[PDB]
Amino acid sequence: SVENLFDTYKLNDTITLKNRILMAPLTRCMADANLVPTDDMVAYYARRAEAGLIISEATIIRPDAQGYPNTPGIFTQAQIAGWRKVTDAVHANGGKIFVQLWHTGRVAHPHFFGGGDVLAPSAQKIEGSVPRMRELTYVTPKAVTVEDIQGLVRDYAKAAENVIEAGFDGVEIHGANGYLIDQFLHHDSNRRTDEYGGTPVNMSRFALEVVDAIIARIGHDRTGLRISPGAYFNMASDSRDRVVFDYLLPELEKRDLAFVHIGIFDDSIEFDYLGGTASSYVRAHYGKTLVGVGSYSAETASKAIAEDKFDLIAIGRPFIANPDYVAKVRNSEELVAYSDEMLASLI
Ligand SMILES: Cc1cc2nc3c(=O)[nH]c(=O)nc-3n(C[C@H](O)[C@H](O)[C@H](O)COP(=O)(O)O)c2cc1C
Ligand SMILES: CCCCCCCCCCCCCCCCCC
Ligand SMILES: O=Cc1ccc(O)cc1
Ligand SMILES: O=Cc1ccc(O)cc1
Ligand SMILES: O=Cc1ccc(O)cc1
Ligand SMILES: O=Cc1ccc(O)cc1
Ligand SMILES: O=Cc1ccc(O)cc1
Repeated sequence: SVENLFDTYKLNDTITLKNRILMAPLTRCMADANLVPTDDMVAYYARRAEAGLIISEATIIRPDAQGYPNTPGIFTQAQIAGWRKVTDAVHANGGKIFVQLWHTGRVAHPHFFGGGDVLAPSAQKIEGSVPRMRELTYVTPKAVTVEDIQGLVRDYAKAAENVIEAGFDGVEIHGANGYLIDQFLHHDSNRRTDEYGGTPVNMSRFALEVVDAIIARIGHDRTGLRISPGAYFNMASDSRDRVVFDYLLPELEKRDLAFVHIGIFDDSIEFDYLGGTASSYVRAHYGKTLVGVGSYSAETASKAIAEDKFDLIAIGRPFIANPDYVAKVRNSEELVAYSDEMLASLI
């Protein structure tokens, strides 16, 4: 029995979720050439409105954030209007939805933004080329200046302002999976020697400035944050990263966020540096609402939540394979297994 997945969950005084099931953020690369959400995307999200909360696909805050084709933005008026169609449709279906605010940092590619500079904490290139594209090899980033950083914080904040007009219920800040914010939090990517590098406090500074700037626009009850304390996605490991997160997590708790959400693909994986799984590490260092994710079945998620491992379950791939995931779980019906080939279709 997975009855607990259907518990009401009060995130805070502003938002109550009708169940504990989140749609995980899932990049689909289906926005139009102006990175405006399409009417097909409207229908796609609308049919998943039985989720307690949808986290949108990663949505770029400005042009030099783009690293994959046709990933939507939230920085132009047309993009805002396109997202308003999405959020209106989700709300009309009785759902709720947060936008996931993205900057890819060193994982951006200048093909998408007129040959401009890729930005990151340090001039540390990742290996390889953009997946599913022809020959877009990653480039050495420019190490951001403090002025670049001020502009990036400003643009995260402006993107958050824009979510009001776009009609989202809130923002998940994408601080995970090797992207810009996570790049400041890990030694592989952050080799800085200024006030944004070196020590846990300094390496956490960018993340906290972005969190605080966004709270100043939309409020703590509408702000969540995804983190990846375990390096796995465009990030080499470093044994010193754990103490960065040991500092960051209690600082985050002071902000009384809507949630922290783990970014991982299989949370059954143990990280030596974290003393175990990513979720168990965070749960041991953070005492507010936690969203688990990564290769959970409804059954294993339900058990984890019953065992106080985390509070809410995000479901990714099964929500692609099963638009009616929530109803099928509710009714104990067969679920289709995900395959990567399903990404070809937006259903
Ligand atoms: C096709 C695909 C795209 C994804 N896009 C994002 C993304 O936009 N933002 C993000 O934070 N995670 C992204 N993820 C990771 C998922 O949110 C999730 O953490 C992962 O799929 C594990 O959960 P699952 O086992 O339920 O699928 C993506 C995963 C997949 C498979
Ligand atoms: C878009 C569909 C599939 C996406 C590709 C996979 C992305 C996640 C895996 C990346 C690297 C994982 C290897 C983990 C190393 C460290 C584990 C302790
Ligand atoms: O470069 C950032 C940017 C922000 C808002 C826009 O409308 C266009 C670009
Ligand atoms: O470049 C195509 C590609 C597809 C799936 C992957 O997992 C990796 C790369
Ligand atoms: O963060 C989104 C938001 C939406 C409606 C509001 O009234 C305030 C904030
Ligand atoms: O596959 C695309 C992808 C984008 C953002 C993520 O965080 C993870 C995966
Ligand atoms: O939408 C494409 C698709 C591909 C393979 C499947 O098994 C199901 C759907």
